[PDB]
Amino acid sequence: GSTAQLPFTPGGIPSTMANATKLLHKDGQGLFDIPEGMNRGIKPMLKQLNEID
Amino acid sequence: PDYEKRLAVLKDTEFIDQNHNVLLKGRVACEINSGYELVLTELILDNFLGSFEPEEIVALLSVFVYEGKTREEEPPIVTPRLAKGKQRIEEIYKKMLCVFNTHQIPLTQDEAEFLDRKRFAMMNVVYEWARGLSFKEIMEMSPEAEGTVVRVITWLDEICREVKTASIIIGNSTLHMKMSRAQELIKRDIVFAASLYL
Amino acid sequence: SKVFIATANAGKAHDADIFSVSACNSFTVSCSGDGYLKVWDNKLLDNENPKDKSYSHFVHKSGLHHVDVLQAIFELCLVATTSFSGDLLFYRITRKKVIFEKLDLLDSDMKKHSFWALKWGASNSHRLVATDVKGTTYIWKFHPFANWSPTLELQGTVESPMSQFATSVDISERGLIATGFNNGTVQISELSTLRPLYNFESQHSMINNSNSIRSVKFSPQGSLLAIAHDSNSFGCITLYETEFGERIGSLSVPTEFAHSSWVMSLSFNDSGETLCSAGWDGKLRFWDVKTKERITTLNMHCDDIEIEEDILAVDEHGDSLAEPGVFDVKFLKKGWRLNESLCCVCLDRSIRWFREAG
Amino acid sequence: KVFIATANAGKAHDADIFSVSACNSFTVSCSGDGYLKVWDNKNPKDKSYSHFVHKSGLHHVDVLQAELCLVATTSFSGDLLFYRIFEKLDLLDSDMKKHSFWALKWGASHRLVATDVKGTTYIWKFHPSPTLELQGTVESPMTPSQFATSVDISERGLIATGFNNGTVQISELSTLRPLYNFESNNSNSIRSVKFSPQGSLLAIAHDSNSFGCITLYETEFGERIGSLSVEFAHSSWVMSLSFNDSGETLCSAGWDGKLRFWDVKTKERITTLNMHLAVDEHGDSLAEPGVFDVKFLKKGWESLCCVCLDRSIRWF
Amino acid sequence: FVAAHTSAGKTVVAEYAIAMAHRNMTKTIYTSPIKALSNQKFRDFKETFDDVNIGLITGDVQINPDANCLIMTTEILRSMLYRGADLIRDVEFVIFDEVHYVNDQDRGVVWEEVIIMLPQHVKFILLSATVPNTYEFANWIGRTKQKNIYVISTPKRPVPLEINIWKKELIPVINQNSEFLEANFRKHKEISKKTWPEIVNYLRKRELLPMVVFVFSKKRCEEYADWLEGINFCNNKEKSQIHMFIEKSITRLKKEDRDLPQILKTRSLLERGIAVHHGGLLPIVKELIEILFSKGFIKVLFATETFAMGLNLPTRTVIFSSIRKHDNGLRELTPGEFTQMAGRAGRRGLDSTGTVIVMAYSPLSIATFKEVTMGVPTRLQSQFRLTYNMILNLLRIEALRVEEMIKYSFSENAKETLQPEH
Amino acid sequence: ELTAFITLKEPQYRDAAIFAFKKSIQLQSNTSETWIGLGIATMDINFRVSQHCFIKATALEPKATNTWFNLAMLGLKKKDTEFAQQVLNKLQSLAPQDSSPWLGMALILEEQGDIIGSSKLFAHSFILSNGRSKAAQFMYAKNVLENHINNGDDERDIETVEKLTTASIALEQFFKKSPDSQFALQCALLTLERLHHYENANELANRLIGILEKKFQDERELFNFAIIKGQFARIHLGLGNFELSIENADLSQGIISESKSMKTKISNHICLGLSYFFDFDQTLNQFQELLDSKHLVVLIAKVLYDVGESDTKEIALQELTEYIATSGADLLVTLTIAAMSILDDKREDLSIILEELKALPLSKQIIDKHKDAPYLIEEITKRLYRNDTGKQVWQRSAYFFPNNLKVWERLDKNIQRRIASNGQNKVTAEEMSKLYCESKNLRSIQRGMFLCPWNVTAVKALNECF
Amino acid sequence: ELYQSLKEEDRITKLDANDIIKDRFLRPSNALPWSLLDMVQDVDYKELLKVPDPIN
RNA sequence: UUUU
Repeated sequence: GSTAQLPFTPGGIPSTMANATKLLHKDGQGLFDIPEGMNRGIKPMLKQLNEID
Repeated sequence: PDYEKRLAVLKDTEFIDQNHNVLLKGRVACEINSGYELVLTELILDNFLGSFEPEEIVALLSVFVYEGKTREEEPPIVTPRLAKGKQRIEEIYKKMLCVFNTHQIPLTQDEAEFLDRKRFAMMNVVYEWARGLSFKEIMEMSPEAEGTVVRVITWLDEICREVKTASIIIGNSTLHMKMSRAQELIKRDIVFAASLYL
Repeated sequence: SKVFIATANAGKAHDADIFSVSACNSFTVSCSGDGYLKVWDNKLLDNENPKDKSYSHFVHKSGLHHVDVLQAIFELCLVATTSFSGDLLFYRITRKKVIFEKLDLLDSDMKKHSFWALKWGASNSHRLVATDVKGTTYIWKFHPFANWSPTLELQGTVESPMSQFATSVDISERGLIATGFNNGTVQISELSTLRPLYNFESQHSMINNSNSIRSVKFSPQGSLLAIAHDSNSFGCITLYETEFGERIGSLSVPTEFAHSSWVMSLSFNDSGETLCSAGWDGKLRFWDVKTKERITTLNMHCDDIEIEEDILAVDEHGDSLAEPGVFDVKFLKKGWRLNESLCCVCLDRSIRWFREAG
Repeated sequence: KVFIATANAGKAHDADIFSVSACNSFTVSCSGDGYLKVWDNKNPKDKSYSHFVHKSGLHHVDVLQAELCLVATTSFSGDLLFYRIFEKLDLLDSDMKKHSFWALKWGASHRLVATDVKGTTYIWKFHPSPTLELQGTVESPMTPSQFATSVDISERGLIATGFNNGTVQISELSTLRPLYNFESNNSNSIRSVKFSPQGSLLAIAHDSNSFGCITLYETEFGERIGSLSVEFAHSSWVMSLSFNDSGETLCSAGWDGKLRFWDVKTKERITTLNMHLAVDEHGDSLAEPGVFDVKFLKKGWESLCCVCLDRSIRWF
Repeated sequence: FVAAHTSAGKTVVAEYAIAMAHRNMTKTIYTSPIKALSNQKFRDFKETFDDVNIGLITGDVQINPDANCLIMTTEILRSMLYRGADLIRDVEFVIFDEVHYVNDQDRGVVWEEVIIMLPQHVKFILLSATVPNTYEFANWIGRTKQKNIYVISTPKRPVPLEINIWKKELIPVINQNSEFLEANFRKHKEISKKTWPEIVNYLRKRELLPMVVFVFSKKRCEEYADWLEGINFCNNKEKSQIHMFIEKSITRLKKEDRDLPQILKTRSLLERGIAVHHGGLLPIVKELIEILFSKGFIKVLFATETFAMGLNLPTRTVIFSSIRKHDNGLRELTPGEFTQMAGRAGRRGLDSTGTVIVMAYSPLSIATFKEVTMGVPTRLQSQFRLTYNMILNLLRIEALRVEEMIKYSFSENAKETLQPEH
Repeated sequence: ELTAFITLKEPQYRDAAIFAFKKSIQLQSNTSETWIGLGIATMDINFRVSQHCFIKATALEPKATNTWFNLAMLGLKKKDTEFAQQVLNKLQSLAPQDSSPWLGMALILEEQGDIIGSSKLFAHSFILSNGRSKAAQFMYAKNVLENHINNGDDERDIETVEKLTTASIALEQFFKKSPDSQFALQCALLTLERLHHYENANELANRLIGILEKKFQDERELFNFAIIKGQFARIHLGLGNFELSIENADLSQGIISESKSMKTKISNHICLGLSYFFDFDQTLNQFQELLDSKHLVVLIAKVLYDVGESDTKEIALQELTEYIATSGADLLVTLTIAAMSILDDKREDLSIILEELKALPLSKQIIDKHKDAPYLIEEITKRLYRNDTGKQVWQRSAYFFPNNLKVWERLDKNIQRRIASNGQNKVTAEEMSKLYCESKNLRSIQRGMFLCPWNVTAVKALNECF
Repeated sequence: ELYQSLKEEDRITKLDANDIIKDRFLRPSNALPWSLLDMVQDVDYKELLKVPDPIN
């Protein structure tokens, strides 16, 4: 095997879309602007209605 | 509580960040399955070993596989770069030990007594084995028995494999070539002779 | 394909350099520059000296450098060899001593050519291929019966693509012929038609003329071709794909090169998954064909000889033979000598046998 | 400390004089013409004698005295010949005579050390009916091997070998085991290695890219203690080194025709003697090619001897 | 889960599991924590089975990778599990051997992490020596993996043992029914370079050979072996056979390797029926000695603890030169270690009883003797430990929380008050 | 539709892709690949919507590393270097075995101005790719070519030749997938002309010339055509087709005769002169008279001397002496003058040449690895004096440089055979076979003939053995 | 011509200026060295991406 | 001063 592979799930040991993006900073006009784990977006130098769950 | 203290230690030395995500150093340390991942990662992470030879690297890496329990006095180092590597490893371990004792993590017998035992006493033997000397001279100069020397070299093979993988992760081609060359250099003769059961 | 154990050995086997070796189910045959042909019985016992089960025959005063053996089921066993003067000589082996019968199979007009390389093609009629110093390849069909009455029938010739020295030749089980030349060019032609198919050149550069093909081998499946060639004091191996004629890759190790000095011979195992190469630097290396990565390495010393009186540490001039170069290497099928086997010949006039663990 | 010219003899040899040596009675010098000349120590041309050894020339020579007087020399054919001062001896075996030898040194049981062209060092033991018996051998540290250019042996039992790639290996004489290993178009060939007569000090005549460097190491620890400079000691290659009886001053001969004397304790220069640093623009010495070898002579024979490119031998 | 004395027949269960998995056309994995038993197990299984393939996987070598039964160590299996090896797809049984084996300074005894990380379709066959702590670990495995575990424990021994004490006398102190005798102990209480010749002469006269002497010192083994000069145990035919075997075995080595001092000394002792086994030997020498002992050409052997865990040690007698062993200082032998070492003193079908002798050079106290010989067996302990590598790997595999894996480890007196979001 | 739009680069496919992606998202919004595709589709129109789509795709499927690379490349598209660097650092911490993060880091470093780190990262990306990326191969070949054009290298350097060979192999594999690429074809021609692979260069140059001819009315097109024609004339000159080389050189010179142009002019002059020399001496003389660097002068002097005229020889001597008096003293010019004087047999200058050759500085002796100065010194000494005092320079050379082969080639042949063996020196099969055959033994002659059966001397020696 | 001659104990074989100078110092070549080559030679972000795979 |  390799470290690029994931292990098979062990045995015995223990609104998904809505719960996935609950902590994403939604900017004005209703759109995500900051990736998770970061603190900024890109600074250059209909899509909102798509909330169909 | 031990898990929390180890998380604090891993975050302190920049292995993982405040969100408990694995950084580059932690990613490299994931490969090292031996007992000293942090010190080995700190050793091979920068360009310290960029002027060493494959024989010198494989000789220096023997500190991590030799228990260091011996009575005979250490002879002088056979190469100045080996002395430099000894000093670097000692200072890295002192810094790491201070960081460990800051967070009051209990230490095993081997981890606490690392710098007290003569753990650099097989660098000359491994060096001369990698140069091409036969087992007779090696035994005439070694401070241990045949089994200990065979065990040390056998474990050094796997250490070389792990360092090859870590170097592939880091992005150091020269280290990868040196480790492959050393692996081919030390794997020969009676030390790696095939078993009588095969 | 990862552990090899020495089995039997023989030192000072010949009076000069042992240039080639070949094997069949019954025995192993070797040639040398002293002009003798030696037969080593494959079916040995425990703790039996191989020099006790050996049979020699004098062939030519000039010396021999190529040999091949054909065994097929009436049981016929043929040996063909080439001498330094340029003759092609055929012998029939019969058994419990061993009898050598010289066969006159070539006509008068075919005895004026100087041959270098040769190879047997077994039926799956048997065929023989050979190369000329002028750069030509000859194709023969062997008919044993008309009652024993052997004849060699000429099928055709293949001319050189460019003329250069033809140094190596091989024939596959699917009906292909590969010829190597001294400038690094390899030609592949069809057996049933004698028409060339592919022509690829394997040179790293053409600044200097130190490129030369030393060995060409076909995979046991026949879908792959391996080439050993020089690169101005280095040894290189390149893999090609024979169905469409395209470069696959190269075998290399830190020492872009496969060996440190020169690659003399190549060999595939029974399944075609492992390749072995022999080097002038005194090493045998084993490679994985799919991953193109080195697996193992064997080292040759003059001190490997079991009998201490047959150890040749130095030659007649005083030069050291502590790590001698390997001339030729051969894989042996399972059951010839449980698992596969291996044989090689070196500069210290020794012949050595190995066994695969498992 | 000053030195005054004492005697001179021009056109001593027909070809280049490559090495010089002396004892309490005689001074010997070899050349490329195949002659070795013995000069009386008590003009010196009227007290000189010549003998023919080999037609290929000679490049090394040494003298052993202990009433015994023996001379060993090496030829450009790889030969190694002995003479009892002139009576040619036969001490080498038939199979050992097939080797090729480059450098030698008499280690005053007596010892003889020699190097080969393949990087191998041979150690013998002389037994006066004279015989030799091989004590052992030392192989090349590196693979592939290199040319073994220099060799020396100390009174305390140490052997130093220098190679053409810049590597110096220190090995013992009791057990023949290695002790140290230093690795100091460019050239880095080790031209000369010397042991201080008293103490623990090794001087190595290093090579730069057309420059001469001298570096000092100390034994029993293998630590570099510095280098002599005026970090180049000469404007051209440094050919040979020499200590005196006390061991406090070290004389160096260079390819620039100058003899610079140094102080061991202070690592500072003392005086310069010109046989006949300035660099024009590339690294070329402004001076002319000079000295091949130098040798101190102790009191009662202090003096020194010098062989130059001008085919003359000079005493001071 | 099987817990029984060694040589009671625990390998029959493993062989039946291998054959049963072969019938279903699935695979089996055999693991051990000692790297010197993989080769012995490989040879033994390849000799035992026909039409079933056997393979061996180690750090570098691979033998028959596409086999039916693969042999490795537990660290190799753990690395495979963490790296998602495709080999585990077809594995039906995993066999854990030498579960009771405990050693603090050995980072290769990791079998609880292996149990935690195994998939749902894999069943277990755990084998160990007799321990008083079986049900807790079996219950933890059953609860954690949600598999039905059955506990088989057997104290019966195929060959009974006797315990004796050696001045030119052999006084039996414990009979075959484990009944301590005090009259003979008191009689013993009433009553060097010449000890071992005398012991060997007495045993040869009584015909209780071969023997194994357990010495807890590498140098003392060789000193005692050298103190046996003048004694011989072989005739010309056996000496020739041993010479031929060694000559054929060391063929794989160079000439300078065959001339090593240990090989010369080992051959010199071996051609007389004597041998030494400890951890300071070259591996090939140890293999040669073990094979020659198995074939039956060796009558006297001096061995350390490295021989107690070995596979084939058929001996009529076992001798204890001492009861204390250095581990952090000199320490008396635990009852478990003594039981494990002394249980090898019987041969099934060739012996009627097992002889075990304790050497008294001044008498020995009764309290320590009874504690060492007749004592409560050592409990089964948990060797699970937290390492930076495991934490980093589990943080890299963002699908399994480290706290959850921590809370599912074994712990004596764990809190049964966990209500997850209840 | 997205694949078609990427390959053909036409607006009408982007709108169809957007339509299909929006309809699929309406039917089911739980899938991540749809958001990835929608982000890629609008990556050029509105970067905010693309960033939103990439972030949502990361949220839905967080074990996918292609979203992070897409977001980093989008950041690089709008010239935000630090954002891309942070994303690439995270990606490297997440998927080290991938080759895309290394390529992105190398691009950022190359833009910043670093050279060594950029080369190291490009090499790592190429090695990790294992033939699966065209961009990695192209970037690696371009980097290798950019580092070895005016770096002052010699053919004897093994590493440079191996780098060029690897670049050529990478470019062949690249051409198997994307032919008709002008920049890659130019780089391939530059590498092949330097590896002396003239037939492959001929084929690739024919393809490139056809492409440029089809593509053409402007000015830069004519200049690029002239440069390509100059290189193509060089390829014919190296291939042995002198007439075609002359024709191409004339055509290229015609269009750039009234103007980077200096290099083409020099190349055209060299090619025309060398083509005419191989035999109209008048045109060659005129073209070489039409023409520092120490190499053009040596080549011109060689050609003019080989012409065979007194005026040509005088011109060559005058030019060499002018270079010596202007730019100082060097080894090659002095050796050429010495060879010309020795061949012409001029006694007056021979003594001065011998003195100058014997008065060489040590630096020139270190540079001379072939030992030409001792050879010429011995030749002049033997011719002038008819004595045997010329071996002394060989003895001194063997003293100073004892590991060389040419010094021992004269003194002792056993030394030369032993020095060249076992890898102590790098030696080819022809030289080793010659060394073996010079032992006069039958075994050695057989071994040398085995190593090189096309060697005349080995066959002759074996025949003479009997 | 020599192999035809070959067609018809370690024995010892019986086998024993201006051209060299002309060939080594004054012979021009049509293959340009690297020095002359140095004197005369003159040296989309959406295509780096991966399009996702189809779904069945 | 066993074991790795």
